[PDB]
Amino acid sequence: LTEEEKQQILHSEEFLSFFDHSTRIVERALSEQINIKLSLNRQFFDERWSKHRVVSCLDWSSQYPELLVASYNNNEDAPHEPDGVALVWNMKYKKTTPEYVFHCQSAVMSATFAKFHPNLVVGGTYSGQIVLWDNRSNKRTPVQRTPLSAAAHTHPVYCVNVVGTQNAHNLISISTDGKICSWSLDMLSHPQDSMELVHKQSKAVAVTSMSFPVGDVNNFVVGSEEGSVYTACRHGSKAGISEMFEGHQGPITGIHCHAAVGAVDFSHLFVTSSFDWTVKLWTTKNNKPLYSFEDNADYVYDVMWSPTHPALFACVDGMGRLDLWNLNNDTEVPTASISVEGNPALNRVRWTHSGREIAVGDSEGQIVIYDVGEQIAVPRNDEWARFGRTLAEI
Amino acid sequence: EVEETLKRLQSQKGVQGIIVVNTEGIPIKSTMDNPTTTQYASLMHSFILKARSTVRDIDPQNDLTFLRIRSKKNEIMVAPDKDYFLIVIQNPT
Amino acid sequence: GRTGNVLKLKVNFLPEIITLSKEVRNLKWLGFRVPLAIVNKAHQANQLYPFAISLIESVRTYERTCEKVEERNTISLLVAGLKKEVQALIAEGIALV
Amino acid sequence: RKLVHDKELAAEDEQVFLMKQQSLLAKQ
Amino acid sequence: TFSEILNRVQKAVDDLNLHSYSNLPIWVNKLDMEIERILGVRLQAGLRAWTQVLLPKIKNVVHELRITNQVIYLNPPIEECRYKLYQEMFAWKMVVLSLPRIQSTEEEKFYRNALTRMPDGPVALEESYSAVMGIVSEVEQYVKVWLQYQCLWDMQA
Repeated sequence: LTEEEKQQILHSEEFLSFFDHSTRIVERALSEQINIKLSLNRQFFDERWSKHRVVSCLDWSSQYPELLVASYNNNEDAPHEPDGVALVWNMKYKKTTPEYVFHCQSAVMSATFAKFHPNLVVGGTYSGQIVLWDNRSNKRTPVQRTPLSAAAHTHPVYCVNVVGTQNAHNLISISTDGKICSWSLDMLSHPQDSMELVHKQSKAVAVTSMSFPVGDVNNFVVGSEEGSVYTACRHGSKAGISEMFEGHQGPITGIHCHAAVGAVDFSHLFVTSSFDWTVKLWTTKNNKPLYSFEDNADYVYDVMWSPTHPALFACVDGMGRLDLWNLNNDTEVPTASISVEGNPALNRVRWTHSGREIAVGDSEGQIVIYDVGEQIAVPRNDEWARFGRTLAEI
Repeated sequence: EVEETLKRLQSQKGVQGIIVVNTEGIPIKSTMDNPTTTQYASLMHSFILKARSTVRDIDPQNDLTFLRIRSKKNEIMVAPDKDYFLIVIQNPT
Repeated sequence: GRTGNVLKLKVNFLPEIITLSKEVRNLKWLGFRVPLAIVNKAHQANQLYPFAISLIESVRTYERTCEKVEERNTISLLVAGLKKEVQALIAEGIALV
Repeated sequence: RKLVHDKELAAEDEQVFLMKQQSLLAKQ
Repeated sequence: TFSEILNRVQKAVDDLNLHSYSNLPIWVNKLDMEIERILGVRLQAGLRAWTQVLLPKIKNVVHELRITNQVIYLNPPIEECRYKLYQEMFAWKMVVLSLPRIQSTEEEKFYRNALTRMPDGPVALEESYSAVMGIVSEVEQYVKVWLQYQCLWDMQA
């Protein structure tokens, strides 16, 4: 009868594949196969990793259209416990526990999947240090971390993205100071490009959020807390700010470019969700916003285009209700709306790949995912034509 | 880790008892008592060795990476790869 | 935990000064004018921030790893030389204003 | 006359260097 | 197994050396000190086990008694059996003592100091020798009374 060999084989941690397959299969075993318009579908609230915790970022995996990454800042509940909380969530089968977990020594601000590799996850933290994590490996520490130098990011980073295809990829990140830096997924210890974005008289731009035209690399579009929207060419013939927009009086919080591609080219349409309930929409060719969103006040956070519908998007308000907005049918009232129970300080939303459902963040960590109406999810050529004619209204 | 793994595997359904068996049967760990754990886990190890022989009979390169039994009174789970033999006691439902 | 007076090394830089700098940056475009001395102080703090934060993170990392080294006394004799060059660099840098 | 290794790398415990440089900072 | 363990130890040491780290030779020296102490402990354990086996695989030593020209003769005699026993215990010692040293002459090439690295003193070697001498003394005592019969032919009818 062994007493130490089992004890030492338990102490020795060769359980990487063991724990990986156990986690991937036991949640499957939770299935009960015993032989004896808006509507909520799945509500996620991790008690251990989201108890009184504000979601810091949200993303959808293009390679795996079933995986989500959630970010958290430092926890005021307890500073001793790990502060930067990163969550990975899956819909393979219903389960309260998250599929994967991740920790960063600094408060995590933004995080996203990698287009170059279908497993690596990259995240921006409050210390301005991009964080690399490998999903396949069972580790809690960051896999890679950029050096904290003057050339690299030092101010908190709130938007990280990977541009290019799976063979010409480029990881682009923006710091709140205004530094734009490009990395590659292979090495995360040196900025391939680095340049402090400036509009005029050598003053930088306090970028809050960034967006890029769908299907296009370079010629980026950034949003500033100052209340102005800027078009910044990545390299082009001259790097820096390329356009001054009139913008919105309050700070620009959520900026996004149109993504639905069909019989017409609408990739130039820009929507910015400011701090004054005002989702301002326009095109890059016009210096003025084309239309304004006004039903209340006080901070609708972000605006996100529906990937499938050309004239439909979502925007979540700090008051605690998500309103679905379509341009083809309405221009003054939301086509659909719903409020999360308890009226929490709903933070952010993220359109899933191929649409048909929406993911909503919250300040309490209870993220909710649910679908939309079948009569409203599917677009048609009539939708594109009527959107084009409504854009010509003013 | 050990304790966190057992806790997360137990609290997912309020499982009556699970122990980690990284060795070929005869585990000294217990979750309700020594006998019902150890002898039943050894019997499971023998039967899954026989099942591995069964699945290798049709083609030797095949291996049993997943196994579950759901009868009228209990549910038994085991996911062996090379030595990681799991045990789960649960209601049939 | 220790009776002796530990001479813990810190960095002469308040982390909250950048908060004042960002406050000033926000207030300028907000239309509110602050005294020029505050403007100069905030600008200096903002431009000197990356160096200070790099310094503090570097010193924190070096401390953490040196206490990890002294945790295992069997390694400190080998690691002594690297600690020697680190101490020499610290000695060179401390005299600087 | 087989040469023997000379004095090895010294430790110079952190506390001594810290107090020496604290004194140097005080006097500067 | 001792040889492969020492080879891997030396490979790790060489990997450290090629990395051009700091203050290696004294570290190597104290590692050699600890490993030679451990070797002495294992050597005393093995030697005492071999001694109690005498009183660890041991070769079976054999010699015969024969008679030629009506003279009782030994093939081999007792002293050669003693020498074979000494050679066997020498080989048992060399099982451990032939292990090479660790470095960045003959003694320096492979470690021969475990006898001085004896934690229990020369007693274990002394008791092993005492066992050998006791065995050979009893053997020759039996032979003497048994070999006494050869005087019968010396003494004609």
